[PDB]
Amino acid sequence: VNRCIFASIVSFDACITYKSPCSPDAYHDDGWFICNNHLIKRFKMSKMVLPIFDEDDNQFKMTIARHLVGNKERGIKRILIPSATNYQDVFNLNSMMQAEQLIFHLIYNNENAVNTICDNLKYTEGFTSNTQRVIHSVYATTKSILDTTNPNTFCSRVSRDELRFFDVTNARALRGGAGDQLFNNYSGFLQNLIRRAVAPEYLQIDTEELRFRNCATCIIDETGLVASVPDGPELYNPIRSRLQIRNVLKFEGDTRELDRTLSGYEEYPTYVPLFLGYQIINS
Amino acid sequence: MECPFQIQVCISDRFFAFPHNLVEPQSDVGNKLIENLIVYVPTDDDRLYIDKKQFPKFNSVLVYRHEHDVNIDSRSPKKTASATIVYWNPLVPITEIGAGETRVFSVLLTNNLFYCNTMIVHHENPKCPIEFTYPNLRPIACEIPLSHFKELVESNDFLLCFNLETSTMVKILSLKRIFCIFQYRKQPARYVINLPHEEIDNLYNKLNWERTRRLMKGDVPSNCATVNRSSLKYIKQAQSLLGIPDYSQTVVDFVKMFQKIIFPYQLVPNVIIKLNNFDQMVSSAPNKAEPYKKIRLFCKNDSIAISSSGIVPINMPDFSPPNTFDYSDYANRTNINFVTQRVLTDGGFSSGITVTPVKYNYYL
Ligand SMILES: [Zn+2]
Repeated sequence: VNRCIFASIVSFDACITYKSPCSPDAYHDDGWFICNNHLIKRFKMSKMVLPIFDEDDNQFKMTIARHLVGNKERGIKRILIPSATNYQDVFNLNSMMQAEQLIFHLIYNNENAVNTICDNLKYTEGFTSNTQRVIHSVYATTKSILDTTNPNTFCSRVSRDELRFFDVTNARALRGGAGDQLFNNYSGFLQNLIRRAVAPEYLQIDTEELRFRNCATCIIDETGLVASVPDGPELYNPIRSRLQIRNVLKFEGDTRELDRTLSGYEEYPTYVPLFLGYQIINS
Repeated sequence: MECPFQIQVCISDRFFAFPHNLVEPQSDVGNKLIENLIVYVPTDDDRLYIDKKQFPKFNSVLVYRHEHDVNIDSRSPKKTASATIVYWNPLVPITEIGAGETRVFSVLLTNNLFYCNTMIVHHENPKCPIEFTYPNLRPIACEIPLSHFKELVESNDFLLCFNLETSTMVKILSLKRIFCIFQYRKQPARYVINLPHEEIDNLYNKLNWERTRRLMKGDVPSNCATVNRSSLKYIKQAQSLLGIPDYSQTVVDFVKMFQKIIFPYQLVPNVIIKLNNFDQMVSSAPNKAEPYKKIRLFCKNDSIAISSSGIVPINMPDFSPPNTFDYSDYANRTNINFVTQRVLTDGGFSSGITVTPVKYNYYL
């Protein structure tokens, strides 16, 4: 059994076959329906887990992700996700394969263009072939995910009790503003995935309000998600796996064997976590 | 149990909203009016809709969530006339009563309320609503009534939910309220519910008990109700085997369609026969294997009736023990066998043939 959307996608033709497919994580049941491979390849993120204490070592855990964007890029580059306003230009879909573009327009409910292409394809041999069946199976998957819950049960409960304020931690950060109000607008698949991706900075329960970071790592965005600090210069993001200047004015640093002395000491990681506002919970 | 003496039940579906008007200050003998009044509700949430200003008659009004105590539990509740008491849509038996006769105003007859002085002030709502299931939609919170008020006026396509902890009693209550308000509504809106629903079919059976309980004193409404799974799938198969101009077509459609033709053939459609057959209980009833519930079917001015098993004369036990019996000089095994041999020979058939002689009830 496999459930990554990209694993569900199949090539229209033998060439451009989906080699480099979804990893084994596609089989797994995080409920994100996306291989971390494709999360990288399309969004510059890597999923992670936050362990949590049930006031105890007794297991509690929550999914998270790191972004992969470098410190120096601005604008479109920083945009992690688009709106329906701008997804077309962000993706340059015509670069992407027609099935990919199809799927994206389904995600944005551009039914006009979607069915226009469908109507053109109808009598094409490649679409009298079961590609139509493929697409309607992805439609059934969408139904089974969203109409079952995402804009339905999940929207209902999120608008009934345990909302997260996806909101500015401190009102002086007016650049963030009430953009949480825009969370209402997106397709329920996207809203769900966003909620699953991003942690709050806080949780309230009858057991106390818990503060998981001092200061927000992110900001809300005018169209779709954009990696940026709420304040100041962007914090340094390192990156892991041409006629350019690459000066690094390093300290001379003759103190060799540093790690051979220090390696026992804790090797503090650096990758950027994700925090936003307040979750609320009853028991 | 029973209702303790000096308590009365008023049912009204309208009581789904609090009837602020009706209540009057109780007084003891000697006209000792009790303007102190206390009211009890399923939840604190109920209080948020209820307005002190509506009751100038009283100087002192208080409201609390009910909680089922232990130590006062009694067939005869404690008495405290010093304050008027009211319970509104109460769930569970009450251990304490106010001045004079206490009264409760509720939509729903709990079993606790059976052996009770009761009034209903009922009226028929003609408009049966409907469910629908597709697998645009209005997300309706599964409990709060007025959160979506006027949305239930405007739309017809209502999604429903529940939280995991919910008391089944609360579920029933909310569903009842929704159905009442729908029956007040002017068009048959469509239910949609996101639940495993097997327990919902159980709760439907509960509703059946409830409606019968009401009918013990009720308006004998022609209230619509249906088996919701066995029936459901069967009718779906029926439509599928037929042409499907509307997969959404209501059962009652087909029902009436057969109604058009039953009388001219004076005999029972297999659809209706399978109905009252494959219900768990109201049927041939695999609950207890009770085909004995044969239908006697009658129409205006008839001298005769249509049983499950052919025409019958009126008001008699379905078949005479005496008859022009199926005398064994017919249905002699030997003859049957011979005929069968003939038939099988001619057909060249090796297997799958069985025959049985017909039999007759009152009439031939
Ligand atoms: Zn994938």
